[PDB]
Amino acid sequence: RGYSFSLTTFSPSGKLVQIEYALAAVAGGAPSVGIKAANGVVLATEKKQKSILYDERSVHKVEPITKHIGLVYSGMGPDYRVLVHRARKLAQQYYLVYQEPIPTAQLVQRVASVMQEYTQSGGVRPFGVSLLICGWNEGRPYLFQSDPSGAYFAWKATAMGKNYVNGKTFLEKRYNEDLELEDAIHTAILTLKESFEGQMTEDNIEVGICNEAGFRRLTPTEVKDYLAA
Amino acid sequence: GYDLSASTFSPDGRVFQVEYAMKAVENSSTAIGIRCKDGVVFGVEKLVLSKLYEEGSNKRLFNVDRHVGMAVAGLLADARSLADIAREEASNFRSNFGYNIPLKHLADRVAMYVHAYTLYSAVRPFGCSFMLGSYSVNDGAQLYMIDPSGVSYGYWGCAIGKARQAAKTEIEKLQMKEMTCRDIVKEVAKIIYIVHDEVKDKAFELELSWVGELTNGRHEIVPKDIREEAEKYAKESLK
Amino acid sequence: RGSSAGFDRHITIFSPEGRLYQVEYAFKAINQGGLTSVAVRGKDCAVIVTQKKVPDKLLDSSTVTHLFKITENIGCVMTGMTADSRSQVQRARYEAANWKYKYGYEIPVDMLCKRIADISQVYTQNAEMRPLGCCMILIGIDEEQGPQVYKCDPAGYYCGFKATAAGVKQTESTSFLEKKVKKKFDWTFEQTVETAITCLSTVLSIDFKPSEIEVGVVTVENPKFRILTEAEIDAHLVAL
Amino acid sequence: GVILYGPPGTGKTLLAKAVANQTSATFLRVVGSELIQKYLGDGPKLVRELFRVAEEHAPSIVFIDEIDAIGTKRYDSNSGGEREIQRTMLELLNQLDGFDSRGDVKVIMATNRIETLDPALIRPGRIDRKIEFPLPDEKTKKRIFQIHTSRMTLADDVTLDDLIMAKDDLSGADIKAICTEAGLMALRERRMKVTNEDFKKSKENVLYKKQEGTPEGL
Amino acid sequence: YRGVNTFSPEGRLFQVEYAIEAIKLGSTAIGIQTSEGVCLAVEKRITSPLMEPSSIEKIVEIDAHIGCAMSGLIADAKTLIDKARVETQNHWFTYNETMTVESVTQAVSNLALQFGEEDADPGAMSRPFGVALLFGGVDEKGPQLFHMDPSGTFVQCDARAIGSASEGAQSSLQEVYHKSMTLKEAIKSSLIILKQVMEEKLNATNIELATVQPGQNFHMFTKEELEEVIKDI
Amino acid sequence: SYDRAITVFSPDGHLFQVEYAQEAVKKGSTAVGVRGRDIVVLGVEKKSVAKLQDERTVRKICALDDNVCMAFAGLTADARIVINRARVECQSHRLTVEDPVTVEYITRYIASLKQRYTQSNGRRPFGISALIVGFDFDGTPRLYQTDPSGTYHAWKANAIGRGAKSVREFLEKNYTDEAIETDDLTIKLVIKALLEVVQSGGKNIELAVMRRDQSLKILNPEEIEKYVAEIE
Amino acid sequence: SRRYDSRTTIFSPEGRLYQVEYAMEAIGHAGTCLGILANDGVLLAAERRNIHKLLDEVFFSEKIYKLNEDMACSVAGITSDANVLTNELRLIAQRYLLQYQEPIPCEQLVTALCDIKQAYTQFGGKRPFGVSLLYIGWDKHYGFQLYQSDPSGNYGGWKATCIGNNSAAAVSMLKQDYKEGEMTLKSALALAIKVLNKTMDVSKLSAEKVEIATLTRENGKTVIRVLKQKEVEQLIKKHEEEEAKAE
Amino acid sequence: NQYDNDVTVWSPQGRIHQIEYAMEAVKQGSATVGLKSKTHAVLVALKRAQSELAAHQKKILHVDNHIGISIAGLTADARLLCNFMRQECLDSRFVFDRPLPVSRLVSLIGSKTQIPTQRYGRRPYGVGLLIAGYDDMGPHIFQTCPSANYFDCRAMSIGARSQSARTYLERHMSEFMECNLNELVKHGLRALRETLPAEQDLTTKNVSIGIVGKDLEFTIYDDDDVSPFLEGL
Ligand SMILES: Nc1ncnc2c1ncn2[C@@H]1O[C@H](COP(=O)(O)OP(=O)(O)OP(=O)(O)O)[C@@H](O)[C@H]1O
Ligand SMILES: [Mg+2]
Repeated sequence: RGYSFSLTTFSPSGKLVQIEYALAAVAGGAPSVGIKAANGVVLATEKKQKSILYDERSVHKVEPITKHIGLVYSGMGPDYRVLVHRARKLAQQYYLVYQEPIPTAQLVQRVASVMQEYTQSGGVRPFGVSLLICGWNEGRPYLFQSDPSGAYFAWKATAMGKNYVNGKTFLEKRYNEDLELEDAIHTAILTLKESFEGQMTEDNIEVGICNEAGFRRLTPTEVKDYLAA
Repeated sequence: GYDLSASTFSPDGRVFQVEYAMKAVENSSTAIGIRCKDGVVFGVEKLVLSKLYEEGSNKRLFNVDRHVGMAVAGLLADARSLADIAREEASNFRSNFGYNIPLKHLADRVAMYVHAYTLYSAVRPFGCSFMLGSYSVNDGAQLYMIDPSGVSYGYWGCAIGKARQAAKTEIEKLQMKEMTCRDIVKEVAKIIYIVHDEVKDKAFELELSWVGELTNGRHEIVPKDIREEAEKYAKESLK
Repeated sequence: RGSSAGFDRHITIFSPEGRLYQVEYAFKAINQGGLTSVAVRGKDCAVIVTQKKVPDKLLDSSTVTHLFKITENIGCVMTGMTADSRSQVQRARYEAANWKYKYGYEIPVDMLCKRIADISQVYTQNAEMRPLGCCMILIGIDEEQGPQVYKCDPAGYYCGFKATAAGVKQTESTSFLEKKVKKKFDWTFEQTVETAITCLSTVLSIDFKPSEIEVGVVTVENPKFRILTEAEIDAHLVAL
Repeated sequence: GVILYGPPGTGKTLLAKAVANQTSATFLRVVGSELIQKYLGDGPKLVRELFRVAEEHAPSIVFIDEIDAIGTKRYDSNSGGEREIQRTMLELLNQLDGFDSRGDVKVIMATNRIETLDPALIRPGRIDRKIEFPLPDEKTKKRIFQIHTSRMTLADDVTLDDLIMAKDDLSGADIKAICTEAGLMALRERRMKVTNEDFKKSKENVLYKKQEGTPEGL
Repeated sequence: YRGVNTFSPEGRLFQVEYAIEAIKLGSTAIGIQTSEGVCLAVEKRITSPLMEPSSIEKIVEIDAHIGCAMSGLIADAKTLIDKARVETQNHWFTYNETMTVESVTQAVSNLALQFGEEDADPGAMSRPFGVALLFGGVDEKGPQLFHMDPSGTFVQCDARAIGSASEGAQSSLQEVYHKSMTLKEAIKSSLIILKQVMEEKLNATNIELATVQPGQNFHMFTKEELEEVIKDI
Repeated sequence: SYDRAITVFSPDGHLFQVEYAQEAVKKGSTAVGVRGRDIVVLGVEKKSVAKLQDERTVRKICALDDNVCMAFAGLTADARIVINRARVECQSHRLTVEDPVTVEYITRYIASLKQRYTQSNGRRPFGISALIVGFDFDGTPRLYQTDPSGTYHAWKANAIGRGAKSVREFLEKNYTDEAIETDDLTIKLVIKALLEVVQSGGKNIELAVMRRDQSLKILNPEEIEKYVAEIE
Repeated sequence: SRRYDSRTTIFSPEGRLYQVEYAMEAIGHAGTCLGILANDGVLLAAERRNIHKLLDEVFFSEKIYKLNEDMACSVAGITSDANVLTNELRLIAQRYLLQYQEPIPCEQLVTALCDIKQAYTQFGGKRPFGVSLLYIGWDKHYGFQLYQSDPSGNYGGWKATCIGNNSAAAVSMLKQDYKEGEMTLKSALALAIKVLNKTMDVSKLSAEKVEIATLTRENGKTVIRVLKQKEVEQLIKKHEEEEAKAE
Repeated sequence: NQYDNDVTVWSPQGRIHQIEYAMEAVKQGSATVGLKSKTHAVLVALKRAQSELAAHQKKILHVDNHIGISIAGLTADARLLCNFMRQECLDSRFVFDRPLPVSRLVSLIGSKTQIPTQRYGRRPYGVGLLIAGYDDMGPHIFQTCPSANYFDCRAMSIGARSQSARTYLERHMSEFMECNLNELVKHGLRALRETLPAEQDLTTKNVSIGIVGKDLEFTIYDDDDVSPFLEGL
């Protein structure tokens, strides 16, 4: 029928170890980056396949949610698909009621509530995935992060995955308030380049942007384009 | 403690609960079934645990449908439950589609029902193996076997129980692909007597059933006269 | 590295390092059957080839098969636990039929793999049931994308492919195919069958005869999924 | 034998030491944590030898302080060093009462937690007397305060009655800590005499070590 | 670990065995059946003098012709008694008759042991009832005395003792009881045994006595009647 | 729906979950109640004012109805739940029976609720004991006590909570018709009993008084101090 | 299955709810939240635990949530669990308004939420909400109010209290320097700054790690404000001067 | 010691210990015998009393006009099974206006008793049955086990010390078919006597008989009604 008891329980010192381990899985995941420029947002990730056989274009990591929201992850791929489907479902439910695209903050809150439910519900484990959500509402860019625990934060720039400590230290030194989306994209690619262990190609990374026009995943032509500089 | 539920894999990727269920099936008396050109024939080595039991008690051959037979081995209680499930599947098929269920389809449905009991800790695997046989003019003779894990295959001659290996060796010499049910019945009786161990078990009663052209496609118990002839032939063969 | 805390090794809950040991064991169970399969995508065709072991003459070889027809234009090959694979095949057939009934057109191969992957992902998150220890490979012809090959595993990973293996010798087959794929095209003709049979024959060192492998193909000219007969398989074997 | 049980800080070890110094028999003291050896069989060997050199020394008193470490409910379903601790406990049981006569040796045991001990370990024939040590109530508190402040110059404003009047479950160890800390802080301030405010602040600091949750359990 | 519906190696349910063990903690209760009627006696076992003995109700009336004596976890018996009263009134409403003692005991016993953990009910009982009941009454068959245990087993008994002193109370009942005994003799014998087993001195305030007779309904002795009987006893 | 058997029997016939619930009642603050000739008094010891807490929201004495009130000792949150269930039942009894509830009836209701939680599936026993006092329509004063086990009794005078054994011992020796002769004398008996355990006195005890016709009344700090002064 | 069940709603041998005890120990580490009740208002002061050069400023606050036109709250513990409870608080308050067409009194709102928490600790087999809350509000029954709640479902009204990190020192100071019945919103703000200054041993008040919200009644309508950077810095500077002048 | 705590847990030997323990419960029960002839099916049971003043527990129950059972094991489970059988017999008469064949009734029991032996949190029925009935196919004697298995017998005995009884039934099995009703019952009583522990004899207080025949609805003989049968043994 299904276990009705929570598998996540407080430890003697007051920590939720299962949430702690879900973050460890996220930490060991693939690096990800998100930078909020002055007139847009950019999300990037490493997509290093195991061998030449895998189809790079088969499955995407930077998946849109609406015409103005897109998100990327660092962690388990299967769990990301579940949250992407729920995120799209929630966005449409909001639109049906209010006849307006769901604001980025609202979508993050609803997605976070879904992940929180899996830390308290019965017979489930936490989503071992961290999400980065970008949006453009009311003439302003937004960048959010949502962790396994269900807590979400608003970032100007951040990174996740392996060596995210060095990734954030890197971003702090290089960040600037008045950056431009082009400079933001260039910095995002370099941030990934910090710990990549190989030659970066248009097939070995994925990028998406969001601006007044709307969120859209950059084509491999453009990704190679930016890489050249 | 990796073998206490069917919802946990062992470190090497094995469901020990399913494996133990098969082990229970391996303690029963052997039961064999041979497919031939005309039809199918079933045979079972029914041990007489006590002389106080009536002949035909705890029959291990069932008619799941008017054209489908069923032989079982292992825990009898589980076998009867599966026979009821098979009857339900056969009856539901006729009501919905309007014709006799093909044996292959019936085996698939029952196998999936069995397989559903090796995925959760809320239930346990059926500790029994059984074989389905039928004959239709359009589809011909067909014989299937299903194990606790839920795996179903077609067979030309199958064995299940204690002396599975010895029975399989005997079945290998029959050349059943070009024989009739009348001749196969005698062969089925002969094999059971050979594999049986008189030293270990006290006594047994031979149960026989068949389905084929001679029966017009309806599974039924072999007539008493034919069974008597087969038993005499098997006993005479055991010189 | 391999630290344990509680029941992480008994149910699908995170290990201290952030691992799902039960999922890993499901992968280890795929190799219990002892079989290997290979799927290769051609310029205008897709082919799947798998072993076929009949332990004795008593078995009816006709029923022993690992190739299944999900729909008219989609076929699959399964590896691992026998019972688990059949159950997943039934679900795929139901999902494909439901898609056709609801949306009015045949289900794309990628979407079918995605649906099966989502179903599997639920098993690794909920602790009531274990993950199916089997792997599926799907082949079909897309209307505007040519041949497609997809594979989904117990965890729920479902990446597409150009060449793929699954089973005991997945590693050796993957290397062999990668070398071939690197050279020119990993075959670009309907004799892509030869590449697959050679790949399987090379890793296992078998030198197959006609009654030891089964082949299923889909071509742009004839998108319907077909299982090659033992005669046709022999013709390919002699040619190579 | 005798077993001294009571909440932590009531005077079990104090009474044991007092009888040790006032008696004329070889007094031996062992803390249960010293019987948890790291090598197989050494705990049993240590208890065997401890009782071996107790008959060699005429009348003797063997005081096994903090028995709770070695003695426990003895749940069979346990793994690790629990089995070795159980074997040590069994050897101690046999020494206390077994096939052989014990000669002239007397056993004292102290345990903050007696409810978790083994009924076989504290059965009548093993330990006859069981003494309860309660927390000081109203006047024992005054007595300990006087005893611990005897060798300490005090200013003529000390309201020891005000100190003790509170029903704060105060223990004798707590009183000793209060006195020592008051003296220490007087020394820190350079004064020549301890003051009532010094005692009050020391008592507040000592009672600051309570912890736990307020609403929980009440 | 060790689910409620578990069988011991000897085939004895663990929970039922423990529930039966819980009965020995209750106060002694005695019931004697005679051709003239049935009498029930129970030790109240006052804990402290400040407690009001009138509030300890270890003998209750199911109907005008049925009385029950309880021993064990008295709080558990409340639901069993409520079921018995409801069943008795339902039977009168439907059949316009009075349920027999055996039928009332049977209905209550069926309620007992209907405990489970998985696939039972939203709030089904998780454990067996830790109470042993003595049902006394007069039916078409005359006076009837029935004993029901936590295991759901009930049986008619001429004289039965339950509680902490059941062993020894039953021994005395064996020597004294006989078929031709009158109701007065039964009450005297029950009090004599109760005084013997009870740790406290027997008086009119620390015991409860009730009787059911073919003519009169269920009757609980008042203090004046209790003082009269104990004086002779 | 979580449906595990939290409360089950154990060897020797014990309900450890009930016994643990009792040791949870014992950790709570002391509470005293005495039944007078024409008055019922409830007292309770305050662990600490803290000089910052708002005393209005920490009352351990609550009114279930106009003629019934109770004081508890145990888990505060559990008591609030039980108190609310009693309050709705009291109104429900008024609606159907068209008469005010009796102290015995509401005590029986609360006790049955507690017993049900000890035998239900997927539930924890209530960790509180309650002292229920009031006046029946006939005018007779009543005082009842309920335990987590689900048992209840009628008491001339009883105490629950921490150090209840000593207070009960003091009450047993000091309870007599003379002591409860007058309403003021009855109040002093409760205060003296509480002073047996609590240290400060006056500033560390809360008192509630219920008379025949008058509703529940909480003695002011000035009144409590005056009674304490008269006691000494 | 019995084997894997954690038994999160049972009693310990000494009659203790371990899961509730652990949850309270979890709140003991979260950011410090402070509440002071004055004669003409209430205030909440919270340690803004998150501090990073890259975090953006969104919403009107990070830990102070508005529940009604005349109520607000702060949280300390699991942030995700707090979001669940804050949403429930908003629903409860609006349901009361729908039923009675009058704003919910503050005490009733706290009780309704604490009832939800108590249920989690009694039945269900789930882990309790590891969150403790402080509420401030005004109503026609008792005017300005300040309440606190714990994971156990227990609550109480306070004139000034703290929960979170270094709560013991914070309450010890508040107890000493709180003038009951004679505190204005301005002395209350100054007291909050002094308490926060010592409680946060790490560094000093930078006007960026502190969020302060005040509740007052103006022209018959409740006003909830979050103090801006300029005024928070001004308060800190005044506190620095007074501390200097004392020495 | 970890494979004998649940009914959904197989052991390494392919055995379910929980089912084995349930089979061990019926062994602790009291003895009972059942045999058949060409015309009649007979049940004889040995009742035992907990105390000398307690009535002997009943062992033979009615199910329908042509079916009866003898129980050995947990009585509460016996009543649950007996209630199920009565409802099944009633439903057949209501729907088909025809007695339910004995074999079909037994098959229903096996199906019902099998379900608990395969689900988590459930337990086997701790009771064995000896079903005696008469249908269009003649007299029937069946045996049921806590494991959901049943056997069509010609003479069977279950309960404590029942192997001595089974030894007698096998020795004289050849005579049951052609004996009269009086002779058949005496055969059942003689077997039960063998089970008895030496210094003890069959008595009207501890022997109960159940008979069903071609023109004889199921009847139960107890107390003095058993004297005619005992006279002669
Ligand atoms: N009644 C007392 N009179 C004098 N000193 C006392 C008294 N009670 C405790 N103490 C002080 O307590 C200090 C702690 O040692 P003590 O012997 O009292 O501990 P204990 O009761 O054995 O404690 P534990 O159970 O932790 O071993 C002793 O140094 C002694 O000074
Ligand atoms: Mg010591």
